[PDB]
Amino acid sequence: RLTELREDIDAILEDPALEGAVSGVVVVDTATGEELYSRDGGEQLLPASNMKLFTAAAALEVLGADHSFGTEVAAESAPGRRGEVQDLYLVGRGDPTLSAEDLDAMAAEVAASGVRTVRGDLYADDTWFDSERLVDDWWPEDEPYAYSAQISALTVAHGERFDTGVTEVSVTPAAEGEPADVDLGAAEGYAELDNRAVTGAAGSANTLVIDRPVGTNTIAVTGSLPADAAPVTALRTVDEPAALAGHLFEEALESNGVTVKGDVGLGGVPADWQDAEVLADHTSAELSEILVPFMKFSNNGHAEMLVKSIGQETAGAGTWDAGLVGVEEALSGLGVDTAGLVLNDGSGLSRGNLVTADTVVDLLGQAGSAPWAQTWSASLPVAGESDPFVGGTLANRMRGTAAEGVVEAKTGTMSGVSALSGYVPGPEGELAFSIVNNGHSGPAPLAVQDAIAVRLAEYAGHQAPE
Ligand SMILES: *C(=O)[C@@H](NC(=O)CCCC[C@@H](N)C(=O)O)[C@@H]1N=C(C(=O)O)C(=C)CS1
Ligand SMILES: [Mg+2]
Repeated sequence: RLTELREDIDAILEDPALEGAVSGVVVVDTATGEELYSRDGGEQLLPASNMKLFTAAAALEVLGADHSFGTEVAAESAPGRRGEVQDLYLVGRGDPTLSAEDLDAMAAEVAASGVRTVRGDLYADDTWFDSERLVDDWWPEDEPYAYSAQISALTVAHGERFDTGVTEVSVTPAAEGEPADVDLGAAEGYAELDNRAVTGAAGSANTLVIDRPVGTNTIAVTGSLPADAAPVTALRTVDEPAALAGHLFEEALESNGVTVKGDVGLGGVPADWQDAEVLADHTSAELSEILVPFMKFSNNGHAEMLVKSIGQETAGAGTWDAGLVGVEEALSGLGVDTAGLVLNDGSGLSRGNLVTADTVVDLLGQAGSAPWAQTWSASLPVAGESDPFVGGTLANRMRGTAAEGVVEAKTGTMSGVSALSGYVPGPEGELAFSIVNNGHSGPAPLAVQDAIAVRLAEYAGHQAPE
């Protein structure tokens, strides 16, 4: 029954969508160790977001499924009878899921502890990680978009998916000929606005562009929005995430009765402070939780922030240089042969990352029997699942196929690079697969990937739901 499987994968990979593409395709039975299929299994290829497989596993080895993350507020000593302090410090230690509501709960504490006036300045301290915001080889033109957000120890995360280092922009039409109305979202009062957008007659054509020009903190909107259009929203990144955390904090403080009168900016706790009074603090959910929004939606910031967290754990240094050696070490300690690997970031954004399909599958079986196997597999998207927090980036793929509800896999797509790698649990054995595509001209070969994953589910003894 095994040559039929091979013949079919061989035919599927004949698709014209794979014209001039190197493809790495490996299938292995996790029970026996048997190699069911293998083509260019040792070719070194760009991973895109499949690299999070490696990061996620290392964060569980190094940090533990139990790990949470802290933020706090500090002044030189407690407030007194007048209710005054001098300077104040918001201090972040790598929480990738700090909401504006968390900032507000910490402002209430600062007030509930006797403060009524910050007489000096408010500072945002993100010194737990270094201030290298972007990887060397990320592309400048990409910097406005949430996947390319800058990297800090203190960052405010937006929405239920926890997109870090961004603000939501909204553009609402006026009457034909009047300017459009632009909201900066959270970055209101922080980011500059260059609004050049206009409202066009009803039913005309939407030509709206939302930008942050390279090396500014300006949201520039150009174009027309039709008078009858639905209002448009976009997530855009800001410069210096921690500075916006600070801005949002003084608003929170001001809202909870505390009256900040100095300015706002970056800076670390002075160190000529002996017994800093901590006036408020927050703790995130445990890393097993945080792994869900991270892995289902392929959050890049989470991945980088977990890398610099790993570098603090192994080496006292919140750095890529250090945390990437941390990831490589954790992978080794796990049983994975890392010869094929080049590690240049944790998210997969960087085109200086290299894996082989054999390596992915090694990790898959290694992470299969690890103590944390179930928390690791519960975070991988499941094929065909409607609910965004079960289906993730696979919710709209493979519905009504043998693979629906069954296949757990990580995705990842850029220009010229696409991958799908994960598990196929069945009666005919627990399978492990990795499809890595490099060099194609059209759209990503998502259908070729779905097609193989479905054949594998059929192989493992599955049928389409009807
Ligand atoms: C993972 O692959 C990650 N993707 C990206 O960051 C896309 C890279 C775009 C870069 C430009 N410069 C280009 O070259 O095209 C996340 N992955 C997914 C996913 O489906 O797995 C996303 C939905 C986007 S972010
Ligand atoms: Mg089924």
